[PDB]
Amino acid sequence: SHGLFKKLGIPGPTPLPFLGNILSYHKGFCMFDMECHKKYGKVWGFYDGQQPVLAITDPDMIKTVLVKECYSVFTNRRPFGPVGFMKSAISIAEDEEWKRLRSLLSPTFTSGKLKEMVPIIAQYGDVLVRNLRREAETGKPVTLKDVFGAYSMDVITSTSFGVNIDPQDPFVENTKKLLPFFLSITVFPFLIPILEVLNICVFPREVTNFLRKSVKRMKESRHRVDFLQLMIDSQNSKALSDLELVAQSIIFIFAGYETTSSVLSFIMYELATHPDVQQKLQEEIDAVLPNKAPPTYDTVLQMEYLDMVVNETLRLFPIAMRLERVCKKDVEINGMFIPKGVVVMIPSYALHRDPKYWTEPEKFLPERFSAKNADNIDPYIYTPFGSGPRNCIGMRFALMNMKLALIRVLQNFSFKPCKETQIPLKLSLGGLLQPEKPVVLKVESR
Amino acid sequence: GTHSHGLFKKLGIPGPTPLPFLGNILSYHKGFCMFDMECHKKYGKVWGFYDGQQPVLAITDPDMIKTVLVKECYSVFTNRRPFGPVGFMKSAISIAEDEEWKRLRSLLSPTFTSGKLKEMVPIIAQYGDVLVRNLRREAETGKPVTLKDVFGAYSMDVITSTSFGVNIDSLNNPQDPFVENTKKLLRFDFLDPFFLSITVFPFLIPILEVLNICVFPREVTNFLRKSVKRMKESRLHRVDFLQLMIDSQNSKALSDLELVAQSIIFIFAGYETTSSVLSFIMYELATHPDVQQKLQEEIDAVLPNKAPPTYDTVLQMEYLDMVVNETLRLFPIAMRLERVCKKDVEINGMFIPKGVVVMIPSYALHRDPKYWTEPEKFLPERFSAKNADNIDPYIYTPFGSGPRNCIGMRFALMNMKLALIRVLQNFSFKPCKETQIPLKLSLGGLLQPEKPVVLKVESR
Ligand code: HEM
Ligand code: HEM
Ligand SMILES: O=C(N[C@H](CS[C@H](Cc1ccccc1)C(=O)NCCCc1cccnc1)Cc1ccccc1)c1cccnc1
Ligand SMILES: O=C(N[C@H](CS[C@H](Cc1ccccc1)C(=O)NCCCc1cccnc1)Cc1ccccc1)c1cccnc1
Repeated sequence: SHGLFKKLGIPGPTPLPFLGNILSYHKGFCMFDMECHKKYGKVWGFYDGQQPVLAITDPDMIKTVLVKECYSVFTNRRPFGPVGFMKSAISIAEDEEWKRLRSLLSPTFTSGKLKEMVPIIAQYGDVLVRNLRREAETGKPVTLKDVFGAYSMDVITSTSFGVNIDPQDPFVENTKKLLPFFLSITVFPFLIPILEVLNICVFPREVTNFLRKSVKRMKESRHRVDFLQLMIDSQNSKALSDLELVAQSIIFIFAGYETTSSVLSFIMYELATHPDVQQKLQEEIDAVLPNKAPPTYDTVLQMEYLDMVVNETLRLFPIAMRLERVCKKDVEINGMFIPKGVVVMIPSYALHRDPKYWTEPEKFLPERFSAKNADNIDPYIYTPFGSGPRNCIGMRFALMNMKLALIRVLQNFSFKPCKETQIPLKLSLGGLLQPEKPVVLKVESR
Repeated sequence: GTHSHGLFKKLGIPGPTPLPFLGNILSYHKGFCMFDMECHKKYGKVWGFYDGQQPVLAITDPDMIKTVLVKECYSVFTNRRPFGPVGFMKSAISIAEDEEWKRLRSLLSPTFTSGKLKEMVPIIAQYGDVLVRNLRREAETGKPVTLKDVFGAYSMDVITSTSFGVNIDSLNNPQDPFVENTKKLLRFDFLDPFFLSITVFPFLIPILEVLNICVFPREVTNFLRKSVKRMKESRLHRVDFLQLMIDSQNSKALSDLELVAQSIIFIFAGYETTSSVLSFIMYELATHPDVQQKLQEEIDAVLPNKAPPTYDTVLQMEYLDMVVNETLRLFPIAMRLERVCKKDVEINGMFIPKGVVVMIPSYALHRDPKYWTEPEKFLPERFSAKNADNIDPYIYTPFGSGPRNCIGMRFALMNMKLALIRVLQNFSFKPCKETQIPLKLSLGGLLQPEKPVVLKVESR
């Protein structure tokens, strides 16, 4: 089965029997996608076990997969198992169960629902400053992902459920240990039904239990029309069950906690290593919001440099790393035959650092996204939230929540490196995009 | 154990209680046919069972059958039950799915047009003479005759010459390798725990596929795989089954491995199906001497002085069409028709979930007492033009129905009728006591007799 790309005439690294090219993952997905981008060119292919993966870098071809032929050919991502009751999650669902869930959860982040969350988020922005003030008045490096993670958890648990959870919170402790042996499912695709029909999962049964019974506890009502109320009103009318309702809550809680804090930690590292960017960003926040005025919905979208700082960080650190779609039937997009079953992959990390696009890609330059220069970026090359009908459904919520946190913090504190601050920042050579050592920074009050 | 074993309980559809893991496969000890017969009597028009964990919905309503086979073929009921491990034979037209089958069906449909079929009558007429002489040596002696052997040799010669233009069996050669390999090409026996465990535990399929394990034996596939490669003799044609695939190959297209996959399907179907039905027909003609005489009287009336059969005289013989149809009613060699419900639908007021296998019990419907008077009896008068109006084409489906019916139906009807004519022109058939009367069907997988059909041959 390892002679597919040889048949189609698509280049790529030579696969080993059974393993394929997974031995090249010792450096991580990022370095493997970048080495293959320079060694082979615009299009290459490799094998995750027996699964052929076609990597495309042409923006016209990326648009065809993500946007044009989404509902027809490239609808679902790579099959992930063994899951179990998590097969009904919107990020894992396929075809019609996804389309019905995509439509059900889309009204969660409209321009009106997002504008309702500003006063709710404004409460936790003050606790974020007070907790940073205690570690700033006393000389002590601050683990940013811990203090940012506690803020991100309270935001998503209130904007989606209205419940207040307020250092050893069992939600943060259980949500974080969804973080080895996946080397086997990449090589054993036939062992998925062995664990599926037998009811075996990858997620530990306790991180699911704590959340499965917490949603059944927050569901006690007795609102505000939030992420939980949208799923209850349709439940009281195919339809959603008490198990699928829990499956969506785990996705929103994990995405609101882990993705928000990790990007915020990456932003503060770039601001500390570039004091000229942090100082210039602080001057814009003070101008739009004088006297430390509370940030509102409209004042956030007004700040251009704040949007340029977030965009450049998401360019350097795209937490998704890759974009993937499963070719459901034989197609010939942009004059290139793609058989059914091939996983079409877009190397987002490798494309965000392509020298043939970004001048000095390893450099942190927020001026790439200025309105003078944001005309020279391709929306299918810079894809930190994906694209098409199956992009990030919470892109607008994530961008607003992180900017509200960056405003409230940069109004009161400046961030400097420490002795133990890992400069330059080393990315985790493992699976997900994270720093090797935790991000520690000195917090000086203003 | 269960997982799905509550589906038909949820839908209110009756059926036998399934055992954990096994489902209802324990009830297959009597075969497909006797199990479908008892279920149709016990549970009525619609019932469901479980081939392991696979829910199977059996339908008997002609309108609902028409919706599955004809109306909703391209949109819902396109593919058959997934059969594995097949390996490279996945590209076979009878096994292909979705667009691949759609491209193959259109590619192979011009094989059996009325023009192409009429061109085959002179070719078949040659082997009809060898069939008589081979039957004559055994006729001059009171020695019994195993009809599956002599009809299988005739069928193998017709399928190799009309599809590839190659003569392999030169008057026999009774040790011909094409017949020896096609014989053991596939043997679905419930006894063999292989096909048993495949149904009970289907997650073993991707294991055997990557293990290069195939339900078709290696030595049999190799013999046919290299024979087709040998069967390519161009430059040297005549536009047959092989030429239609060669011409489209020299223009996606069909690879030298898919071209072999279709040949194996046509070779087996032309050898096994034609010879089996011919043996079933001759058994009924011997056990009913009144039908055999009336058939011989019509053949002599249309073809006097043993005139050679032509494409038009075959379609003229009405009683010959009645005998072939009544035998196909009693012995539908497929037994069942199956389609996989690719998405949730509600046909004729009945919800069918995605993944359920909708099955049409052709054997049970052909013997349904609420349609056929004396269904177990061999009465060709059911198909007379006086009575053929009272026959629902969705109850009597020996070749299936819809876009994915038997693509070689008209070829099989012509090839068998061309054989019955030339045989009955020169011989009459009688039982032998060693002939199993009544004919017991094989309680195993496929529709076959227990003891082979043997008959006495008398010349005229
Ligand atoms: C900086 C923050 C975030 C980034 C960079 C990010 C990025 C992404 C990307 C690249 C995808 C896949 C897009 C594609 O395949 O085309 C995705 C999917 C998704 N994201 Fe996010 N995300 C972020 C935060 C969030 C948050 C806060 C939520 C809250 C609910 C969320 C919910 C989802 C969901 C549900 C999906 C799957 C949607 C679907 O498959 O239909 N994400 N995200
Ligand atoms: C008395 C002889 C035969 C009978 C009763 C018979 C019966 C059937 C039946 C019931 C089906 C399934 C129809 C359905 O599922 O709706 C079928 C399919 C098929 N038959 Fe036959 N058959 C016979 C001979 C032949 C011959 C001689 C060929 C030569 C090529 C052939 C080739 C096929 C093929 C290729 C299919 C699959 C059709 C598809 O998937 O499109 N059969 N047959
Ligand atoms: O990485 C694979 N699949 C991916 C994993 S699904 C994954 C399952 C899961 C993991 C951890 C905690 C809770 C649930 C999942 O729901 N995450 C989306 C939820 C959070 C998020 C993150 C980033 C952006 N927005 C949202 C599919 C995917 C969907 C959307 C964005 C990124 C990735 C993979 C790799 C090799 C072989 N097979 C599968
Ligand atoms: O019987 C199963 N599948 C069958 C598909 S495979 C089966 C595999 C095979 C066997 C022998 C030689 C070569 C290939 C196959 O190609 N035969 C059809 C080819 C010859 C034929 C027979 C009768 C009428 N015309 C044509 C269903 C079927 C389709 C079309 C016609 C007849 C039957 C089955 C049973 C249990 C579980 N799963 C599947």
